[PDB]
Amino acid sequence: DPTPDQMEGPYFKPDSPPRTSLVTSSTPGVPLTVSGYVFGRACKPLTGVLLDFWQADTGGAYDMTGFAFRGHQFTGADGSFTLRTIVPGLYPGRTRHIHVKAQAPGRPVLTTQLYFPGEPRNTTDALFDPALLMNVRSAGPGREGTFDFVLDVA
Ligand SMILES: [Cl-]
Ligand SMILES: [Fe+3]
Repeated sequence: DPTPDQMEGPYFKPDSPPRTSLVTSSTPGVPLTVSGYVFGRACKPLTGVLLDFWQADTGGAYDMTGFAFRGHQFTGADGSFTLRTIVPGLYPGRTRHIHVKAQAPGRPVLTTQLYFPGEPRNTTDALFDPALLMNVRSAGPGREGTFDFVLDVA
């Protein structure tokens, strides 16, 4: 079933730098890598799909002046994507989430959000959707997330 679309929210910024790492070795926060595939119709892993991510910092704050915690990549030849970041903090009124825009070559933009398992605000945030839940395990110093996007596209 194709990845549901959700609100952009207040804090998107166009023209994000191309980067698969949103942090450095001095960024505050609990380490988090989100990786997975983008599939199209009929389980075809999709190549060259744009993935533009953005999230709050460890304290729950979005960077409107710069491009902190903003960065986009393109899925590899085998369909995989990889995002190195830290766990975002709770912005007031929202459950923990990371935003993403996904765009297959020449198709319209999918704007959506990824959620974390076992967040208490999942009971109360109306935007929370199980289809958008990442799988998260505790690898090493920080946490590893996985999610597959499914795009209605051949
Ligand atoms: Cl949950
Ligand atoms: Fe947000």
